[PDB]
Amino acid sequence: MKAASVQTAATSWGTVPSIRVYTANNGKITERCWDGKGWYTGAFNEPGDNVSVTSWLVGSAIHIRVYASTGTTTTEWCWDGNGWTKGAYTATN
Amino acid sequence: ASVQTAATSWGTVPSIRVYTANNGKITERCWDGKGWYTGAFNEPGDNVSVTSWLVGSAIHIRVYASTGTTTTEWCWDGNGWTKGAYTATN
Amino acid sequence: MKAASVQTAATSWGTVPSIRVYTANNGKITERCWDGKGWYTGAFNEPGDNVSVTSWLVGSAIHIRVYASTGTTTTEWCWDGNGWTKGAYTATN
Ligand SMILES: O=S(=O)(O)c1cc2c(O)c(c1)Cc1cc(S(=O)(=O)O)cc(c1O)Cc1cc(S(=O)(=O)O)cc(c1O)Cc1cc(S(=O)(=O)O)cc(c1O)C2
Ligand SMILES: O=S(=O)(O)c1cc2c(O)c(c1)Cc1cc(S(=O)(=O)O)cc(c1O)Cc1cc(S(=O)(=O)O)cc(c1O)Cc1cc(S(=O)(=O)O)cc(c1O)C2
Ligand SMILES: OC[C@@]1(O)OC[C@@H](O)[C@@H](O)[C@@H]1O
Ligand SMILES: OC[C@@]1(O)OC[C@@H](O)[C@@H](O)[C@@H]1O
Ligand SMILES: OC[C@@]1(O)OC[C@@H](O)[C@@H](O)[C@@H]1O
Ligand SMILES: OC[C@@]1(O)OC[C@@H](O)[C@@H](O)[C@@H]1O
Ligand SMILES: OC[C@@]1(O)OC[C@@H](O)[C@@H](O)[C@@H]1O
Ligand SMILES: OC[C@@]1(O)OC[C@@H](O)[C@@H](O)[C@@H]1O
Repeated sequence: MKAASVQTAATSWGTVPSIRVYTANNGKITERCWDGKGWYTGAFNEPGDNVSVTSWLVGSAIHIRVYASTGTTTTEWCWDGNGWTKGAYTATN
Repeated sequence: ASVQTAATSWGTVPSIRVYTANNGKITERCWDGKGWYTGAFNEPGDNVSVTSWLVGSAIHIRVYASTGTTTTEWCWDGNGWTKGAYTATN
Repeated sequence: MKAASVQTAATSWGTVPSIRVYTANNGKITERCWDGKGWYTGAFNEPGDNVSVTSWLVGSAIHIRVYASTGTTTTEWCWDGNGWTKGAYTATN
């Protein structure tokens, strides 16, 4: 397809800080990461036309949730330290 | 091309709120650590963003619902959703 | 064509609180601000069809990152206490 304009979502944590920026582009969401020393590409790569994100700390451990939507189906993807796993989020859109 | 979403979270449980704009209406799904359920937020909007903050242990949520060039702010402050003072000149 | 629905992004900090709302409208992003005493127009004004935002505190100092996208080009804008400056962010494409 052709990407008219991409759509991003962003989250951050700590004081360095760490930042994650998710970009929905041509039905694919990819991730860019900053941990204080340059931007690099993250492991998140899942389908989606629209993305939102939230994150929180448990102690010094980061937890990230990415809500990826295509059509009326939103899939939650979870980062809890050991790879991206599909979460329990469901909606009836 | 799809529904549009916005998400916020608070605490360490955590609580999460996910807002979805679909065909002109924004609805809300909630996580408080024990399963997803539908929340009380239901207002018009084609586009949505959200932010939230804690005062002590109390949560305050602001949802920015946009239709055309008009953005309406909706406020949760512990007892129902009320319209906020936000305006813009778009 | 009639102007399509605007797209917004929001961040907040502290307990007053301070809130910043960014609106992408007809290719331009503007900013509205709240710090407890009425909404007002902020200094941020840059091109973009899409906007996302994140912010974090270092002590009392707020740091804001706005991701403004036009086409497939995302520009990061940085607030670190004294004016907006362009950040190092580049995307995968
Ligand atoms: O159905 S698709 O999404 O695959 C599609 C592919 C192409 C298309 O040309 C179009 C759709 C139609 C079309 C849409 C738009 S938009 O909806 O406003 O984005 C714009 C154009 C257009 O032909 C005009 C146009 C603009 C530009 S740009 O100003 O540089 O972004 C480039 C092109 C355009 O045709 C060339 C072009 C690039 C691309 S690329 O995949 O982005 O390289 C695909 C297609 C192209 O015609 C080939
Ligand atoms: O096609 S739409 O469903 O978006 C539509 C909604 C409304 C409409 O009145 C029209 C279309 C017709 C219309 C078309 C055009 S044109 O296509 O650009 O020539 C222009 C107008 C118009 O009413 C005039 C107009 C423009 C604008 S602005 O471009 O955003 O400044 C706003 C309005 C206009 O009447 C007010 C308005 C707002 C809204 S909103 O969605 O609540 O913001 C809906 C409708 C409105 O008429 C109600
Ligand atoms: O250190 C990089 C990384 O592991 O950080 C956590 C998540 O953002 C992952 O997708 C990403 O690859
Ligand atoms: O650990 C994963 C999980 O339980 O985290 C909290 C929520 O995001 C849930 O939807 C998700 O499945
Ligand atoms: O526990 C559910 C609830 O009361 O939480 C706070 C707000 O998100 C409300 O819309 C929602 O119904
Ligand atoms: O208590 C509601 C309110 O004052 O909260 C702070 C801002 O969100 C204002 O727009 C809003 O009217
Ligand atoms: O007090 C307003 C202001 O300085 O707050 C920080 C940034 O949001 C600036 O763009 C904005 O003008
Ligand atoms: O001080 C600016 C900067 O270094 O802050 C951290 C990241 O946002 C970088 O992209 C950015 O250039």
